[PDB]
Amino acid sequence: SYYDTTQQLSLLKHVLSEDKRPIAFIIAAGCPVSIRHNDAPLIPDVAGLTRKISDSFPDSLLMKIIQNLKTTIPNPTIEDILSYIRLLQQIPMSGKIHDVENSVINALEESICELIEEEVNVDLPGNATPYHKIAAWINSINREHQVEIFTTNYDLLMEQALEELNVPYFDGFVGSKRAFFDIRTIEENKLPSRWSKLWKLHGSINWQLDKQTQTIWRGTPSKGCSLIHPSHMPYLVMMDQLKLFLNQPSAILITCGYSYKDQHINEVLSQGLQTNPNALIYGLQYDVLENYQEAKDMALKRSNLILLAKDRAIIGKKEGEWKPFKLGDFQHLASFLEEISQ
Amino acid sequence: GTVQDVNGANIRVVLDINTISSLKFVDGQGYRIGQIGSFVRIPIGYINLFGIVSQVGAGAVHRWISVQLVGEEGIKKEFERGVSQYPTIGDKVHIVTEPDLKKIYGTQNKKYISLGNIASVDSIPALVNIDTLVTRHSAVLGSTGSGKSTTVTSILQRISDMSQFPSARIIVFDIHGEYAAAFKGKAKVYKVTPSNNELKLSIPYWALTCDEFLSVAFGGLEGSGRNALIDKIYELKLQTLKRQEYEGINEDSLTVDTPIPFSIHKLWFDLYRAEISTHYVQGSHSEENEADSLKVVPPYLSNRGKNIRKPLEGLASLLKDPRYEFLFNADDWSVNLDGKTNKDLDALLETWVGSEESISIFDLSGMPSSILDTLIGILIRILYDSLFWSRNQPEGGRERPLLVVLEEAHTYLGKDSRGIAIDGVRKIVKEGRKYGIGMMLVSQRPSEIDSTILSQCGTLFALRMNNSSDRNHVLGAVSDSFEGLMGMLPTLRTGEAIIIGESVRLPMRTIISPPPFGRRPDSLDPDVTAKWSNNRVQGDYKEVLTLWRQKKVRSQRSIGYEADSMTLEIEFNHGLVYQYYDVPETLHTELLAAESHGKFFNSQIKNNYRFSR
Amino acid sequence: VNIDTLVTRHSAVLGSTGSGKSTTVTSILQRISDMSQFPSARIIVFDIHGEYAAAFKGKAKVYKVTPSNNELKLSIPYWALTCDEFLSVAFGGLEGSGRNALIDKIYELKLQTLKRQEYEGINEDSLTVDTPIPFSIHKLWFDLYRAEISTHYVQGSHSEENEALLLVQKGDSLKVVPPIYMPHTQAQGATKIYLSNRGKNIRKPLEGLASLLKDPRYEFLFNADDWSVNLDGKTNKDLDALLETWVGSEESISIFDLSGMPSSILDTLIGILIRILYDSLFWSRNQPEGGRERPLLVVLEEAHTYLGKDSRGIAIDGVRKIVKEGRKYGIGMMLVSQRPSEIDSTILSQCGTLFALRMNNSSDRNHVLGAVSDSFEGLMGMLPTLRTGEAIIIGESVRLPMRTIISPPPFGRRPDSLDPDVTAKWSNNRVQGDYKEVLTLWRQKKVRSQRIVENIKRLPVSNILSIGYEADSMTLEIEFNHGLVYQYYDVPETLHTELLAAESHGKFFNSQIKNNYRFSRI
Amino acid sequence: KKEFERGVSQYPTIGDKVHIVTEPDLKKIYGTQNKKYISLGNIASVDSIPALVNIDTLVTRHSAVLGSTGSGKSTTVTSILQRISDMSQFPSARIIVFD
Repeated sequence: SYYDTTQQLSLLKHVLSEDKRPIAFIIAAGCPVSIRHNDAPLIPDVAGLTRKISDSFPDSLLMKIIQNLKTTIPNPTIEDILSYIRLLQQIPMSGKIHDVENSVINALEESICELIEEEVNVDLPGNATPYHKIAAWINSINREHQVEIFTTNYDLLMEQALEELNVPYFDGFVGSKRAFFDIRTIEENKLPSRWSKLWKLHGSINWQLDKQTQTIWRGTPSKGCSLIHPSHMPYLVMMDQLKLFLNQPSAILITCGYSYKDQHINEVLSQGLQTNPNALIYGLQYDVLENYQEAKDMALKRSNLILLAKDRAIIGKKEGEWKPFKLGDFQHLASFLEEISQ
Repeated sequence: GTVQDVNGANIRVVLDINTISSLKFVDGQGYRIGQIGSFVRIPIGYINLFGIVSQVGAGAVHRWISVQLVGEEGIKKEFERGVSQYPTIGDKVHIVTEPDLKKIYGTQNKKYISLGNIASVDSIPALVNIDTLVTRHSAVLGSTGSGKSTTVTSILQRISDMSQFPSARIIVFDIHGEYAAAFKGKAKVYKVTPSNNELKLSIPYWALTCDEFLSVAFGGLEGSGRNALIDKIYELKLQTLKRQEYEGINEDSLTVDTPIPFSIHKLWFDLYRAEISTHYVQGSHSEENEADSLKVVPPYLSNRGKNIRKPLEGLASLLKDPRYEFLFNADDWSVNLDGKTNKDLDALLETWVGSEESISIFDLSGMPSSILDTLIGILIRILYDSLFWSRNQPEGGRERPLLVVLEEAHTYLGKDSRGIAIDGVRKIVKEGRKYGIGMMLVSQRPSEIDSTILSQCGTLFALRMNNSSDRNHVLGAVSDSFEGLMGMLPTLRTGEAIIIGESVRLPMRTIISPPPFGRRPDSLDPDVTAKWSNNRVQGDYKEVLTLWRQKKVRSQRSIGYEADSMTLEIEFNHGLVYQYYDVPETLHTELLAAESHGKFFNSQIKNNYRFSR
Repeated sequence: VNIDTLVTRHSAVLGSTGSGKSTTVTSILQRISDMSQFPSARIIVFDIHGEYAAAFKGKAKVYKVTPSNNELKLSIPYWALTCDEFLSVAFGGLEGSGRNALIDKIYELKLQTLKRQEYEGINEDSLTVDTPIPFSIHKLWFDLYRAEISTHYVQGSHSEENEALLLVQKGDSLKVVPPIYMPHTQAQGATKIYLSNRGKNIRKPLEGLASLLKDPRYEFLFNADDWSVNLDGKTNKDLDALLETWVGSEESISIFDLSGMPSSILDTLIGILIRILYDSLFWSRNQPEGGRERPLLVVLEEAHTYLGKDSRGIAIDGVRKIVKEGRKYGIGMMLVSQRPSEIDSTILSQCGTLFALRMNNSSDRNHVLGAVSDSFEGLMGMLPTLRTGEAIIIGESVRLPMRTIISPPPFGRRPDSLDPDVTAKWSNNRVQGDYKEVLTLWRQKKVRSQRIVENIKRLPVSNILSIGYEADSMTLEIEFNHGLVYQYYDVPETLHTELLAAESHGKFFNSQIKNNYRFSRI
Repeated sequence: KKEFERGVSQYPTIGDKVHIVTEPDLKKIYGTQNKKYISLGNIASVDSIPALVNIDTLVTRHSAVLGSTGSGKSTTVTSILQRISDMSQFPSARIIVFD
C-alpha cells in the first residue's frame, strides 16, 4: 500500500556505511546530462545527439535510411543508425538498395563519428560537479574491497574528476604512450586493496584502433580512429568481469540515470540476480515509474532488486507508492553520499 | 547462525556469515541479525522450532548468543508451546520474519481484540482476548514517567467500544479525579460537590454493616458504648419495621446487617438528651422532668448519662462538617426524624451500575483521608453483595460482568494492611472467579504491594521501571520469565508497554496505541509559570476572611453579559466558568465585535478587573 | 508405572498453569480407579475450584455446598470437632477464662446428653470433651447469653427464677431471638432490680456466635440435615452414616467441592476433614473397612496455599502426619500445585514420585531439581520445553526416569470449571432489571425468589436437553447441559408451542426468547 | 533530530561501536526549549551548561533537601529560595518559611 521513504533511506545509509560489502556503480547518460555549464545541458543525451545529427546531416536520400530503419524498428537513435551503417559497410555491394555510390555511406559515417567526437569532448566545470563529490566520497572510507564503476557513456569526465582529487583508477590498459591492453592482469584480479578500477562498457573517445592485428589502444584523442561503438574482445572482458562480480556473495550495486533500455545489460543483470541469491541491485529509476515496463517485468521476475521512483515504488515484487524521493536524480544521490561521508 | 549446542532450555549459536550484521534483508523486508527483541527459528526436517533471543555477546560463551526456547509448530498447525526435538549441530537457525510473526501472532478467535502495534513492526496486531482481561484479573505497574494514564485510558476506551462491547461495565476508582477529561461524555462523573455535568456521590450509612458503622461513625467503640449502640440499632430496626412495612422484613428475622434505614439524627438526639438535661425531681429520671433532632442543637441531673460522651460529640461534629454531607446527608436518602426517605437503595444501585453508558467514573477526590479505607471497603463490598445476592437474576455480575480498577493501591494493599478494604479485595479474588467480577491494580511503586495478591492477577501491564527493587518484585510475580523481555524493562519509551499474562498468546512488548486526540487523561493542575508571571495587583482578603468564617466556597457576587449586573463573562475550554466584575458593558460589547472570541479578553479584561473562577 | 509405590510412597504433580495438569490428574485417576481392573478402588479428592466435578459426570459422587439437580450436600456436624478446632472456628481462639467457661459448658451438656441417650462403651468415667457426642449449641448460646444480660428481679441473688422480664419477649432457643429483661434500677419508689452477678466477659463472642448461627453461609456446619441436634440432644442420624457416605459408598471416587465455602476457614476445615479421615482409618485398622484392608488415596489441590514454609494453619500438621505415617496404616497422598517454590521443602522431599510438567520460571525448576533423588542430565534440561500433556515421571515407582505422554481421557470427560463466560454476558444487549427484588433478596439473605415455580414437569428432547412449560403460570422452563436449569417467566403459549414444533431445539430460542423475558436460574 | 526522550527502542548487538560524549552533545541532552524550566546551577563537568529544573512541578508535586550539616545546606536553600522568588520573572511569589 504505502512504503515509508525514511526506512529505505536508513537502510541505504546503513549498507553504504559498511565496508564489508563490495559496491558497484552504473553511470548511464542520465548522470552526465544532469550537469549543465550553461543554461542548456553541457552534453545532451543520445536523443539530443541524434536530433543534432539529424539537423546537421540531398537530405531526402539520407532520410531514406531513417525511414528504412523505422520500417522494422522504432525511432532510431545514434547507436541504431551506427549499427545499420556498419552492417551495410560489412557487405561490399550493399549500397545498391539505396543506390548511393559506393563510399557516400562511409563518408557519412566518418562525418557522424567526427561530429560525435567533437561534441562529446568538453572540459569539466568547477569543483561543484557531482563527479568530484563522488570522487571525494571514494577516499572517505578505507574499504578493504575496491568499489567498481561501470559507465555506458563516451566522454572523459569520470577520470578527470577522479584524478582531480588524486584517487587511483584502472581501466584495463597499462602504459603511458601506447597503453597496450593487458588480459593477464585482468584475469588474475590480484590487485592492492587501495586500487580501484573503472570499467568502460561502451568504450571511450581516447580508445583507438591500430588496425594491422586489430589491436585496440588508448592515448591522445585523435580524429577518425575511435571505438565509440556500443556493441558493434574488450566487450566480453567487460561482461565477464561484471557477471563474476555480481555472483560474489553479499554484493551491492547501485545505478543512476539508467533507463533499462539496454536489453543485453538487463538480461545480464537478471541472469546474475537469478544465479546469485545473495546479490542485490538498487535501481534508481528516473521520472515516472510507468516509463520502464521492462523494470516492472524484472522486479516481478527477480525479487533481488528494488525499484524506486518519485511517485511509485515496488519492493520485493510488491507494487506500491510512497506515503508523503529526490534520490532519483544524480545531484541528490551525490549530496546523500557526501553527507554520509561527513 | 547455526545452532551448535543443546543445553536443556538455552541453546547457543555459532554464526558462520563473516560480517553480515547489516539488516539482512529477505524478500524486500529487512530483518536484523539476532537482536534483543528478535525471534529465532531452527528448522528440523518438517516442523519449525522457534525461539526468542535473551542475551547477545560474550555472556553466552564473539559469535555466541543466548537463545531461549519457547515453542514450536506441529504439522503446519499453529504456534504451540512444547517442542518435539531440540535441534543439534548441522542445521542453520533462521529468523521469524514479518509474515511468520503474523502467523505466530495470528488468532482465529473473534473474542481476541487488537490492542496495538508491535514495537518491531507497526503492522502486526496484539490480539488480546478481553474475556481473560475482565474475568481473571489485571495489574498495571510502572513508573509515573512512562505515561500510565495514557495507556490505561487507551485500554479502557478500546475495551468499551459500543459496536464491540455492547454489554460493557467499567468502574474506575480514580482518586485524583484525573479521568474527567479522559472520557468527557462517555462516562458519568460522581464527586462530592459536582459543578455542571456530574452526579453527586451519596452513601447511605444505614445500608452498611454494623462493624463499618462502629468504625466510621462510632470511632471504634468496643465496650459498653458499643453494646448500647447494638441495643439502639436493634430497637431502631424493630421500630422501623413496625412503623413501615418492608417486603421480606418483619419482627421475626430482623438481622443486625439488615439494610433498612434507622434514625441516626434522632439517635444522636436521644443519646444527648439522656446525658445533658437535668431531672426536675430527684429520685426519678422521668422524661417529663426536664429542668431538636434534625438540628444538632441539644436542649438533679439525669441518671441515664452514658460514658460515650466523646464519641457522641464526635458524631455531632461530623453531622455538621461539610465533608460529611455525602456521608450522612444523601439527597434521596435523607433520613427523616421517623426514618423515612424519598427513595431506596435499589435506586442507588440502578443509578450506579445501571446507567445507559458502558463506563462509569466514580471519583473519591474530595474524601477526607481519615476513614477513606473504610469507604473503599464499603463501596467494594456493596458492589460485590449487590451483584452476588442478585446473581441468580440476569442483572447480576455473572450475566453482565464488572471490572473495578483501584489506583495507588500500595497504600491500602500493603503487606501489613489490616483494614476492611483488603478483606473485601481478598474475598473478591477468592470468590468472584465464578461471580465474574474483575479487578485491576494501578500503582507506581510495585515494591510495596503484597506479593500474594499481585500473584493472583492474570495479566500485567509493565511500563518502564528504572529502580531494580521494582523489577525484582515484579519478577517475583511472573512465572514466564524471558530475559529478552525481563531485561528490557528500564528502557521503555513513554507510551510503550510489556503485556504479559493470559490475555496474550505470546508475551508482547507492544506499543499502547494512543487514544484519539481530545481524549488524553490529565488532571487540571495549576500552571506555575503562568500564575507567577502576571504582575502584582491589589487584593481583598476581607472576602477571604468572610468565606473562611462562613465556611462557604460560594461568593456573594460563550460570551454572556448582564448590563444591570455589570459582570462580563468569558468561558474557557473544559467547562471552566469565569465571572469578571467591574466591567462596563461597552467594553464587552466591543469585545463581542472584536475579532471573534479572544485577544481583547487577554489584552484588557485579563488583568484589569477582579475575576472569579 | 508401579501402582503400589505410587500410593504407599505418595506422589506429586507439578507444572505451570498452561500445562493442563488437570487433564493429566483426571486421566491418572480414571486409569487407577477402573471398574474392570480395580473394582475396590478408594479415592478422595479435595477439590477447591470445583473443576473436577464436570469431568466425572456419573462416575463419582460429588458433595457440593448448594445442590441443584443431583449432587449431594456437604455437611460436617459441629459436634464431631474437637474442643480446640471448635474454639478456632466459632469464637476465633479465646484465651481468657471464657475458654474455661465454654469447656465446662461443653462438658456439662455432653454429660446431660449421655444421661439422656444411652451410648455404647461410654460412661461418666470415660467421657472427654474430645469424644464426639452430639449436643445442642443453641441451648448453650441461650444459657450463656441470658446469664450475662438478663437482670434478676431481686438484688443479692441472681438465680434464673428471678427473671425480671418486662411485660414481652420470652425468647426462643432454636431461634436466635434473645429474651428481654427489665432494666436494673434499685432507686426508691420503684422495685429494686439488679443485673446478673455471674455474667462473664463473653458478650462479644456470644454476639459473634449468634451472628454465625443466623448467617446462611454456615448451614453445612450448624444446620446439618440428618445431624441436627434438638434441645434434648438427639439427632436423626449418627456419624456412621456420614462415614459410610464419605468412604463407603458404591462409587470409587468421592469429590469434595469446596468452592462455595468461606475463605477464612478453608484451612481449618481441610484440617478437620484430614483429621477425621485419618482417625477413622487408623482406629479400625484390623476390620475389613480399615485402611490396611482397603488403602485410601487423598488428592489435594493447590497445595501451595496451605503447605507454605511458615504456615500456621491446621492442615499442614495433618498433611505432615499423613506423609510420615501413611506407609504403615495404608493412607496415600498426592499433592497437586502450580507453584512448587511455595511448598515446604521438608514435605516436597518426602514425595516418592514426581510428575514434572512444563515449568516456566527458574525458581520452580530449581526447587524441583533440589527436591529430586534420580536425575539424568539429558532429560532434566528439557523441562521448560515440554509439550502440553507430556510428563517426566521420576521417583521410586518407575525403573527408569522416562518421558511419557499421558493417555488422554475419553470423550466427554474433560475437566472444566463452570466459570461464567465474559464474551457472552458482555456482548448481550442490556435489559431492564429489578432493583427492588435484588434489594429485598439482599435484605433477606436468600438466593431463591418468590416467583419460582415448584414442580414443573419437563419433557425430553446453547444445546437444549429438556423442555418444560405450564399453562397456568405461563412460565417456560428450559434445561441446558451441565445441569443448568432456567425459568423464563410470563411467556405466551404460542412461543413455546411453536418452539416445540420447530425444526430443532435451539436457534429460535436464541432468536426470540433468550433475551426478552426475565429469568431466574435454579 | 527531534529531541532526547527517555526509553529505548531497539537494543544494540554484539560488535557495535561505543562513543564518548562531547560537550555539544551534553548541551543537546541537558538543554530543552520548554519555558517552565529555570536555571539553578551548572553541571559538575563543565560550567557552561546550565542546570534547568522545572519550577511548577517542584512547587506542586513536592520537594525535599537532605544533606549533612557540613555540606552547607542552608546556603543551598537560601539560593533556591532567592532564585525562585526573583521579582523580575516571578513578581507574585508566595513563600512561607518556618525557621
